[PDB]
Amino acid sequence: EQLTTKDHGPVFGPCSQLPRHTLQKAKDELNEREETREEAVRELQEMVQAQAASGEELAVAVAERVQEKDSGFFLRFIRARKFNVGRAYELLRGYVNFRLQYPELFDSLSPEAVRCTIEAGYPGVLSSRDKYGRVVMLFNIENWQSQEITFDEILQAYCFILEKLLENEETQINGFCIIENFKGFTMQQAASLRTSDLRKMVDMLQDSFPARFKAIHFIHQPWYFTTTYNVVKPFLKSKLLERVFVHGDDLSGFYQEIDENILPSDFGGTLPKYDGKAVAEQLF
Repeated sequence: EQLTTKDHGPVFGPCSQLPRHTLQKAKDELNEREETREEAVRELQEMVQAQAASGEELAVAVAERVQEKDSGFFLRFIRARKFNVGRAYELLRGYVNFRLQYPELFDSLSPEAVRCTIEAGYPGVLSSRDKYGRVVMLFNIENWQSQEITFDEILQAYCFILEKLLENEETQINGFCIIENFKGFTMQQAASLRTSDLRKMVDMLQDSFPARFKAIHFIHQPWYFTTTYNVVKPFLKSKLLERVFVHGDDLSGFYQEIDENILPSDFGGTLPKYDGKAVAEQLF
């Protein structure tokens, strides 16, 4: 403990120094400041082609994609799998396979139409970090219409946001956190959700991206939220299922994990209404 919300660096912009005992926090997940990082990428890079040498359909496609990638990129998968070369490659397999499982998020991906979804605040990105230093994700279901914005467009925006925020080294070491504001979650929206869309989102959150989702928060959800929850519930692994938190209207243990002071007005915070325009501009 003994850490404030301002004891951390910035989001969005790629980092510079690794201080604030986050490098020590990194060391607390099997990291060493020394010769580890350098060769680990090399050991992975060597592994990527070595397993592709067997002529396996996926392993080749894996080596096909990352053939033109930088050293920092491969280190993401190392910091994601607590510095384990084997585990890191398995994540990379699930990484590539995710694009193969779902091409509707990476095919005709025009960056011009994506920003329009981000500026709509879907999903939202808190410009500040939590008391643990994680990128707090935002999503307000109130007044959301599926006919205007597809569930897939959200994930497309979700991916791009994840693709770029993981440049920041402190994000890789601290992780992420999503806030789901289900105040305006009507039964009309409940039924209009496709089960395949939920699998699509869960397949993202699990074993695909080098991110450390450390908490999921649901607020102001109705009495019938458990209906949708129990359908997703089988999709979740034990690791993530235990990281999902439902509060309702009793936020007695909510404003400890996520400080109110850094929260928008949309999420019971002191800050003004979430602005998707300004956040999207910092991206591009």
